[PDB]
Amino acid sequence: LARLDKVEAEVQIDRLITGRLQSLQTYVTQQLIRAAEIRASANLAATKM
Amino acid sequence: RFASVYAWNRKRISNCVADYSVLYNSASFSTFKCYGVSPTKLNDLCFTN
Repeated sequence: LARLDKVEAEVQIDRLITGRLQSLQTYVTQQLIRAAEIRASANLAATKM
Repeated sequence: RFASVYAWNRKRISNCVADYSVLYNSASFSTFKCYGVSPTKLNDLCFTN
């Protein structure tokens, strides 16, 4: 944004948007899987209690 | 007189303050393409060499 004006910057920024957004989807997806596995240990410790 | 393109001249510009508007906004140039830099924001930017 300091080095290209809008019409050209849009081409570059969208590559960063999609690369980052796909990299954040991957984090959230794998946290959903981890959380669902800690939940299984919570439901286990709740009954060992 | 300029160089022959097989013996193309090179000069280093450094330790100075520019004003690329004096170049880009002049009427004489028939071509002023810029790659990875905008011709306008070029004048707001700064370089090592």
